[PDB]
Amino acid sequence: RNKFNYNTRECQTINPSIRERGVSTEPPPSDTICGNITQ
Amino acid sequence: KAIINSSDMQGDLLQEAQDVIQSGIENNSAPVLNIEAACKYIKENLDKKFGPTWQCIIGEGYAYDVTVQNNTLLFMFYNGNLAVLIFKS
Repeated sequence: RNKFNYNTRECQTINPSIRERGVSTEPPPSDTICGNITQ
Repeated sequence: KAIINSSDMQGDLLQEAQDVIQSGIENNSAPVLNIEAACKYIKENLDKKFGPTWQCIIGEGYAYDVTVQNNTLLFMFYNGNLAVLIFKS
C-alpha cells in the first residue's frame, strides 16, 4: 500500500525418516567334558 | 623330554605350553622342588598370556575328572615321569 508490495519466499530443511529396528546378541556356547588321568 | 599324550588346542599354544612347563621345571628344579609352585607358575603365566580360567595339574599317578573348554586342553608325559595336564574352563 505504502511500502511496496512484499514478495513471498519458501525454504524447508531436510527431514530424515524415523525407523524402528531391533537386533539381538546371544550368549556364546560352552562345552563340558570329563576325562580321566592316565598312567 | 616332553611327551604329549592328549591334545585339543592349537599348535602354537601347544609350543608355548611346553615352553612354560619347561620354564616351570627350571624355576623349580631341585630335590626340594614342589609341583605346586610350578603349577602356580604355569596357571598364572597362561593367564597373563592367553587369558584367565586356566588350570595346571602335575603328578604321575592320579585320576582327574574335569570340565574343559574345547581347543583349550592338553595332557602329556615326561621321560622324568611328570604327567602334566592343563586346561581352560
